[PDB]
Amino acid sequence: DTTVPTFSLAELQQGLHQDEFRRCLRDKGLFYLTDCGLTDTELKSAKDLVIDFFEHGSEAEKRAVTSPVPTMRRGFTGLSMCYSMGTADNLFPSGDFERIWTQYFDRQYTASRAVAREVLRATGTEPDGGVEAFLDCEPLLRFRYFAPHYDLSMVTLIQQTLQAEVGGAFTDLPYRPDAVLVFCGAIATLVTGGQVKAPRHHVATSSVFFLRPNADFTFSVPLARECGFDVSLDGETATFQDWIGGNYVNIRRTSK
Amino acid sequence: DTTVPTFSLAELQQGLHQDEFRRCLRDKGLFYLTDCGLTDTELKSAKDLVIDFFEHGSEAEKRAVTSPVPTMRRGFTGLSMCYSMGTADNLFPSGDFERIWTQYFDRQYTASRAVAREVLRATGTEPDGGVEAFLDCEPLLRFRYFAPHYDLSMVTLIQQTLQAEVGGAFTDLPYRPDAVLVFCGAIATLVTGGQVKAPRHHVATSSVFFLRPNADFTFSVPLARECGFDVSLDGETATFQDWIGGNYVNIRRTSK
Amino acid sequence: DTTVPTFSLAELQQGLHQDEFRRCLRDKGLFYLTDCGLTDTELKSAKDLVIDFFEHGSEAEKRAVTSPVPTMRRGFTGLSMCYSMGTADNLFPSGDFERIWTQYFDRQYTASRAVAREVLRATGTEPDGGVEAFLDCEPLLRFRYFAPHYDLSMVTLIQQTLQAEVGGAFTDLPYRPDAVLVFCGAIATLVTGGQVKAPRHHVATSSVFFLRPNADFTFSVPLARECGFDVSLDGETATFQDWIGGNYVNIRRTSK
Ligand SMILES: CC1=C(C(=O)O)N2C(=O)[C@@H](NC(=O)CCC[C@@H](N)C(=O)O)[C@H]2SC1
Ligand SMILES: CC1=C(C(=O)O)N2C(=O)[C@@H](NC(=O)CCC[C@@H](N)C(=O)O)[C@H]2SC1
Ligand SMILES: CC1=C(C(=O)O)N2C(=O)[C@@H](NC(=O)CCC[C@@H](N)C(=O)O)[C@H]2SC1
Ligand SMILES: [Fe+2]
Ligand SMILES: [Fe+2]
Ligand SMILES: [Fe+2]
Repeated sequence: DTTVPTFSLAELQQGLHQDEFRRCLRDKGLFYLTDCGLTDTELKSAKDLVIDFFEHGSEAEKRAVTSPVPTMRRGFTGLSMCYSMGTADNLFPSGDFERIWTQYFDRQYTASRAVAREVLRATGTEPDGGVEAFLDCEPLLRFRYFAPHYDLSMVTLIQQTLQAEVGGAFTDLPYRPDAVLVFCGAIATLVTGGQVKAPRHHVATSSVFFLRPNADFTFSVPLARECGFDVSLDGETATFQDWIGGNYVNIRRTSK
Repeated sequence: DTTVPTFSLAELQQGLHQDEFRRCLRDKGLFYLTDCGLTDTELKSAKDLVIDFFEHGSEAEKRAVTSPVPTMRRGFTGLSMCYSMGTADNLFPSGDFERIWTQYFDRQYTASRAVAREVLRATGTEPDGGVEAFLDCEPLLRFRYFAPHYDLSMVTLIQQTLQAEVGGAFTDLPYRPDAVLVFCGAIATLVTGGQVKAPRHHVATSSVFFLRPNADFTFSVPLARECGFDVSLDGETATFQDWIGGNYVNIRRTSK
Repeated sequence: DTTVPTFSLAELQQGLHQDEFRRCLRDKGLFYLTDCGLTDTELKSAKDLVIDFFEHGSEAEKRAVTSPVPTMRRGFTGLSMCYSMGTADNLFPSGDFERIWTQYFDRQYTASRAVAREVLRATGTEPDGGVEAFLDCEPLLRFRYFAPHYDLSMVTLIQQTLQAEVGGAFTDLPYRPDAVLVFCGAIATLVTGGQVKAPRHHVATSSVFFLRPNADFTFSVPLARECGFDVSLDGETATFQDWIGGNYVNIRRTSK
């Protein structure tokens, strides 16, 4: 009914709880994940450090880590405030920032890839071009400081020190110790041929890690149509780029 | 001034009221349509049946007709609730559902094509690739249960058991017996070289049938620019896909 | 800190105040501009004339200058009301309208190109395909009569008879005599490799002139990524069209 399991990554990789995992994937498309290299500690360390910067970083040094266009892709954004990162072109205040945040990013990127790898394994999915080339992709990490959507990611990881639709009701998703919250996104549904649900969710700090596909991730157009994707795509295969266009879009509303 | 005519499809096909029809097309881009194979009865039959499902369908069987991504393209969506259909990949609770709804869909798809065929005939329009290949397209039917936009369809049919702009005022569009409401959309304007208005409208159950072009519907870029389309398209011809991108977009707001 | 300079175009072209201009570009991305062929008078003349049309133009003649799709690209739109223009396919009530407005448009298009030419010169930027082919582009003028965004233009010129972010605070931008307000847009940032800021701004009549790139404006994908553009573009170069798609988009919000 409206419950959300915890899975241990380690157990999934050993091949335990495979029916339960497949059933969670198909019916809910969200779960908590443990034993994935993330603690709860390290969050603290990255959090306090960037929070000090938000609170006590000088306006002059905020400038040095602000992109010239206000996209929230890298560095600082003031609207509430955000700090964003990916695998390259980062903007680090540094001294020690780069160290703590490169580590926090990398562990989340490892955890995201390894859980996506298990989603693919559990569903018998081989992406066009292979699993590895699919998962060596374009992640985006956003950390922010102070309307229902689904994600266009493969998975999205959300760390806590939030509500989602489960079984037809929007439910709260409280903290579970040393567990991260995983939302499957629309690329999971797409890549698996419909075996994975992309749940709606929304709010009511935050750390959100999107495991986003490469521009050239390629999929079958008829199979996309079958899963519920309302594609306007001529011909039999397409890319991520063809579908979403030339700028990443991270989330989507159900049409009004 | 601010009146909306009824046309009989049958009369338009006989070549009656052709100046009146052309003038409605160009100045208003909306009308009621009779004698098009739709009753008022059959609405009831599809309505009551899906409404029973909305009201009394079990959460477990709603799951079997819910797409894994919440696009409202096929099957059930809960936000108020929706049931969607097209020509293929449907999700039917069935027993008799599939029968009543396949019929309700088909008659609306027939009525939409036949009225679009008369829009094209009245305006002297031959789409690139022919009329038939244009009208053998990608319709979408949405039925829902409990801000002004124009439609990006060829026509949109709306059945009643609503306000639009006519002559510079937003007016009510009450029911007329055994008539369906037709809104011309932006593909009508585009395909006809500007001979058809795409009116703005909005709300204040619902059945909406969008007659949407194929991804490969091809048109002239300079002629599009002339009709008011603010295209960013290099070269002399383009497709629907090139214009709108790789996911259908059904409605649009005037830029804020 | 939070001040906005006036530059004289004439002085910039003579090579004066070049460090100050570069520093304004990089840190603020907005300024007032004088000595650019715009007065304050001519505004009046175009304003009063179109305002008379808004107030006293007959509904029948508003129809003759209304596009069949309500895009606000050319002619009249009623929502408050708008009058739009570009280099071709205009809709003029005329008698003398076309004269006053063709002049008001042309002087703004001259001023926009000449200031963009100085942005490019100041930053040592040679666009792929040359400066001239870049600036011979697709401008759009909107004049209207009675949420923070950045512009996707090269520059946007705004005439006054408004708030923006400067140094981390949203500030008012009062009138300065015989000066026009210039906002640099995201194409300035993109084309210059990040040397120009695209500031956020918003409201709280209006004349807005967008100097928009051609569909085929071509840029480097890795350099775009470096400047903060969250592109989903395979391969090493791309066009405006590839990035934004097949319909112009003039403004953008920072992701929510
Ligand atoms: C007839 C009509 C009405 C109406 O309210 O009556 N409008 C509605 O209620 C709308 N029908 C829809 O579901 C619009 C959502 C499509 C949107 N997700 C997109 O992809 O662009 C419009 S479409 C035409
Ligand atoms: C100068 C300025 C202002 C302003 O309010 O002053 N902002 C405005 O009022 C805006 N001008 C517009 O018409 C924006 C709508 C474009 C939008 N439909 C899209 O396609 O993306 C902006 S553009 C720059
Ligand atoms: C986990 C989660 C949450 C959440 O609130 O917790 N939602 C958020 O707060 C969202 N994270 C974002 O920054 C969304 C903005 C992306 C948007 N500009 C676009 O390009 O499409 C979502 S993404 C998943
Ligand atoms: Fe989300
Ligand atoms: Fe509509
Ligand atoms: Fe703007």
